[PDB]
Order: sequence, then structure tokens, then C-alpha cells
Amino acid sequence: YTFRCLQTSSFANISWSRTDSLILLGDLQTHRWSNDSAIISFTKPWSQGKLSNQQWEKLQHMFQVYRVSFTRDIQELVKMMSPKEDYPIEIQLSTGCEMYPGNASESFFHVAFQGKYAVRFRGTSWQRVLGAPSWLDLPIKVLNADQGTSATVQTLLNDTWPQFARGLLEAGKSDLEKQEKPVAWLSSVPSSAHGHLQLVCHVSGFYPKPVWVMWMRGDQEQQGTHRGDFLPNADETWYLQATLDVEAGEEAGLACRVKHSSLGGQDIILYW
Amino acid sequence: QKTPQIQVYSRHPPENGKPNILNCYVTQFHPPHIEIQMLKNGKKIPKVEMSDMSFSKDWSFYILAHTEFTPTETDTYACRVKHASMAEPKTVYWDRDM
Ligand SMILES: CCCCCCCCCCCCCCCCCC(=O)O[C@H](COC(=O)CCCCCCCCC)COP(=O)(O)O
Ligand SMILES: *[C@@H]1O[C@H](CO)[C@@H](O[C@@H]2O[C@H](CO)[C@@H](O)[C@H](O)[C@H]2NC(C)=O)[C@H](O)[C@H]1NC(C)=O
Ligand SMILES: *[C@@H]1O[C@H](CO)[C@@H](O)[C@H](O)[C@H]1NC(C)=O
Repeated sequence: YTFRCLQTSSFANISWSRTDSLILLGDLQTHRWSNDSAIISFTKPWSQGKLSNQQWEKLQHMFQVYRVSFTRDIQELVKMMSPKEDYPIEIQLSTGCEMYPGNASESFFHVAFQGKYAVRFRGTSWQRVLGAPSWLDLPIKVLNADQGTSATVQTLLNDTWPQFARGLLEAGKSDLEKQEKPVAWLSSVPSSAHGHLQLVCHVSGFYPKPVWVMWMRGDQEQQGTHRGDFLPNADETWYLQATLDVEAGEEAGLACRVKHSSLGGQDIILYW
Repeated sequence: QKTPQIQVYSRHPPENGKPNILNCYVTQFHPPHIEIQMLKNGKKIPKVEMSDMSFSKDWSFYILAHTEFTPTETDTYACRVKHASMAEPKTVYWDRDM
């Protein structure tokens, strides 16, 4: 399970900006924070984790001070060095920790600039990453001078994230382990070849994410089964489709088999 | 700049006359400024819910638009996206068979 605070910031000019953020624990959204909103909203009944209301308020206050200070800094950093193209500026922040079994965790603070991975935080300082424009070295040097901010980021990565995230993981364990059953249905589309058909197995509403979907001829797995990408549902269950290219007449006797943790061992076997 | 990929799919098996939810998953676009519309017979559906703008490990933006719909034999459904990476809006029609 990865705990991650994702921030999307847009600087249109020297005055206009908007920053929007959310928090995810695994594939479940736990918090929301829009630009116009002054307070962070819970999107789950367990989003406070194991924090007391006084502990949550101190964490929220830190974020409130940070959002104004971030906006102010990027603005200052841009004004102090006109980088030929001052605006528009697109910033993506990803900070949190990867949760490993046994109270162990690995914290991170990564930054993308204009859609590309630009900066990281390691030890006590910000480091430009391979590929980021070299002129970013100057604002990175300015930012690194502030030992106070650097100590907060150290506190955040070493104390705030691993402790808040473990508590969040504990309070959200039953939700992250709830079993939702997949429902399967079949269809076909004529393929770009005469006497060729594409068989589609649609699988939706399952939770957790790990699933197995295969087109079969009895006990024989059809190697030609192509798994699509995992597509979200609004209720945070998953959707997936697996396709198979066949010659006309070869559909008869084919089945879609789906193995999911919510079905026990009773696999869905859906014949064409 | 990155061009948006669009995928239109339903929550439940589609059955004519049975209420359902139509999904439109827009991904791989940069920058995050985007206009997403869901259409029924080319006309904009008024009740469309959007998830909060989020991104993947590889910084690829993603958003899910969804709406309540009742599939029919004569109605067409679509998801139209307008993004600066494209000269024209991209419309992808719901095909229950794909
Ligand atoms: C010319 C181009 C523009 C430069 C682009 C360079 C890329 C960005 C470099 C890396 C991103 C750094 C993030 C900025 C953090 C600055 C926050 C700050 O200013 O710190 C504290 C306030 O922040 C805090 O409370 C601690 C920071 C923790 C942030 C955690 C929240 C992130 C999760 C959404 C107050 O300092 P000042 O008085 O100088 O304003
Ligand atoms: C947070 O944890 C990091 C380790 O990831 C600590 O980093 C060390 O900091 C000292 C200076 O204070 C450096 O000389 C070491 O080289 C750092 N270690 C590594 C592995 O880079 C950091 O000090 C901790 N900060 C707080 C305030 O707890
Ligand atoms: C974002 O919020 C800040 C603080 O409330 C405000 O000054 C700024 O104008 C807002 N930006 C937009 C585009 O809403």
C-alpha cells in the first residue's frame, strides 16, 4: 500500500494561480483539498486515521501554512530569475510513503515541472533529477538555503508520513480488504480480416484490484487473450476487459474464466 | 503537451431500458486543463459527475467522468474531450460490443 499526497498547481501569470490536492491510500481516495476550500475534506469515514482531533488540526494547520508559503515561494523563485518563459507554470508534487509489512516504510517527496520529473528530497536537501532543465539548479540552491523548511520536510518524511499513514492503514484495513464480486458479460466485434472475430470479455465491479481473466477452450488457456487496462468505476471498484481474436466458427466452446478473491474458488465460467 | 486517451464503458452489463452508469475515463494528457462532456444523441448530458484531478506514478493525469443513463436501441452516447494538444475536440462513442 502506497500513501500519497498529490498536489496539482497551475501558475497562469504573476498573480493568478490554483492548487488542488488529494490524498490516496493504495487505490482509495482518503482526502480532498480544492483551491477555494480553506480546510481539507475527508472522503472516507476512517480518513482521520488514529489521530485525535487536536493531532488532525495541527496536521491540517501545517498544510494551510504550507499552501500559502508554496504559492508565495514559486512566485518569488520565478520573479527573482526570469527564465525567458516566466508563465504558464505547471507543478505536480507527490509526497508520502510506501507501506511494507512489519511497521517498515520508505518516504518520498517528488516534483514534476511542466509534466516532467524534476526534483526529489533526500536526506536534508532538494536534488534536481536526471532530465530536468539545468537552470532549475539556481531555485534549488535558493530553496536549500532555508534549513527551517528543510527540517519540516525531514519531519514530514521521517515522522508525519510513516506515523499518520500506519494509523490510516489500520483504520482503513477493513475497507482495503472488502470483497466486491465481479460481474462478467460477453460481446464480439468483427475484426479487420474476413472470417475473423474479436471476442470481448467484460469484467466489472470487483474489489480488490488483483484479478485473473482468461479466454479458455476447456482446460486450455487461450494464449491470444489480451488483457486491457484496469479502468475505475465511480464506486472505486474496477473494470477490465480481455479480448481474443478468433477465426469465424471457432467461438463455439470458448468461455471466459474469471478468478477473483471474492468468489472463493468458484470461478466465473461464461461460455460464448 | 500530451494527447488525451478516452475510454467509454458501462458499470453494469448493458440491457435496453435498464438504468445504468456510463463511464468516460480520460488519461495521459498534459497540461491538466481539460473540458469533458458526455453526450446523448449529440446533445450535452446535464448531470455529469467528475472525479478530482489526479495523476499516476509516471505523472500522467487521469480523470473519470460518469453519468446515469438508460441504454436504448436508437440512442447514441459519447464522450467529447477538448484539450490544447489537439486541433479538434475528440469524440469517442459508446459501443457496448467493443
Ligand atoms: C523558476 C521556476 C519556479 C521554480 C520551480 C522549482 C520546482 C519546485 C522545487 C521543489 C518544490 C518545493 C516545494 C515548496 C515548499 C515551500 C513551502 C514553504 O515555504 O515552507 C514553509 C511552510 O511549509 C510547511 O508548513 C512545511 C512544508 C511541508 C509541505 C507538505 C505539504 C505537501 C503535500 C501537499 C514556510 O516557509 P517560508 O516562510 O519561506 O514561506
Ligand atoms: C530525516 O531522515 C534523514 C535520513 O533519510 C536524516 O538524514 C541525515 O541527515 C544528516 C544531517 O542532519 C546527514 O549528515 C546524513 O547524511 C543524512 N542521512 C542520509 C541517509 O542522507 C535527517 O537528518 C532526518 N531529519 C530529521 C529532522 O529527523
Ligand atoms: C486560490 O485560492 C487563493 C486563496 O484563497 C486565492 O487567492 C486564489 O485567487 C485562488 N485561485 C483561483 C484561480 O481560484
